[PDB]
Amino acid sequence: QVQLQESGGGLVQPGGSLRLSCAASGFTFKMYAMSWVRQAPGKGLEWVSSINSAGGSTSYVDSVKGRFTISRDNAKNTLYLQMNSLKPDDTAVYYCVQGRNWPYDYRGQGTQVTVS
Amino acid sequence: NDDVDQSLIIAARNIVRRATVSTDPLASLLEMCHSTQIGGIRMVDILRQNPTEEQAVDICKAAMGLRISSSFSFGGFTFKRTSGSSVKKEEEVLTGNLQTLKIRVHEGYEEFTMVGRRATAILRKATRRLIQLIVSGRDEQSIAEAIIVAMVFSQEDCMIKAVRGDLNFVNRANQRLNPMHQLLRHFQKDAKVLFQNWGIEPIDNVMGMIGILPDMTPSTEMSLRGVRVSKMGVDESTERVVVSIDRFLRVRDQRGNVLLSPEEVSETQGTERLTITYS
Repeated sequence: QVQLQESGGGLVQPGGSLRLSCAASGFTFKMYAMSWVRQAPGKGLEWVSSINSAGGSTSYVDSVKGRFTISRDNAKNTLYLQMNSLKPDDTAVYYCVQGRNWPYDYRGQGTQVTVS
Repeated sequence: NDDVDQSLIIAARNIVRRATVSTDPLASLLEMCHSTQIGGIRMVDILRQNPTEEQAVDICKAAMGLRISSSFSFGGFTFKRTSGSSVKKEEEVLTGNLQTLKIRVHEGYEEFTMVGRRATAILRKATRRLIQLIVSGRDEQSIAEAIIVAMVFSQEDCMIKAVRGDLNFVNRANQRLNPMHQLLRHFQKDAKVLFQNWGIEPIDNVMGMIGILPDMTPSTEMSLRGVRVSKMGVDESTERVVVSIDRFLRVRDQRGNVLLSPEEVSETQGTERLTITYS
């Protein structure tokens, strides 16, 4: 009954911002590292960002470093991705996944992001 | 302070790349370290007090006469030796395109941790033979990248034999890359032949591990020979040592092993949060 559900995508302009949410359920959220991955047009699943259980240590793919911030609210079983200074190449379906190591057994349905 | 660290890396990568296109890259690099500011502070002042270990940053630190990690970088991965020694023997080999190649081969067992920004692995090898690679990573491409590096580093003849054209890769100054980086660049471009000819084997499905097939899909039943993916993650301090650096930004330890060069500096970077002013 692990369930991941992404929220917050949309159609936005370069320079804009969005905040993705992922509500988790069916597991003790506080005890798992969590990650964001994405599938851009034409490509496979690419890792974006990871965050450890406590929330203190984070990791980003170079192409989003300094623009995106991953965070989590363990009280509310929620993972976030603040996407600032959006670029056309950030266009992708963004997915929440359990853990930080591939292959990911548990992935949400995705939330579409289109920067145009 | 992570904003400083990340701005430092971006500035250092840009400087190393620009200094590579000059008749005296070391001199150019040092001038650019002295002329660059980050958030309104001279880069030299930051380098002298900042603990970041990243390839471009450590090239700049070496240029300034400062200690860096004793580990060497290959394919972007920091290799920490945990067994065996550094002694090597030259051998001329013949690629799958009938091009000769002079490589330096260590004889005997060695063991390394490979630490990359998006994958970590344990590598066990013998003379021109991969014994075991256990790798964890953030996504499929990141694990594939670690596997490619480890097959090249193994120096196995299967890998030499999978080369399918001439090897004429260069750096940003159009200077030819050394043999192992020739091999690395070739397979980084396309690893299909290498993966298809490497070999597969049946696996014991054990908890936290999974096989990985030549098309880079996970498999409970088979895997590239000697290779396994860790789903739970490979575990992983810094020994800082005095180093030298030559005119072309090759950094060497006291025994003369090359630790870093411009070819080990990532071609990508983040976005700075502190303003970088060059020259």
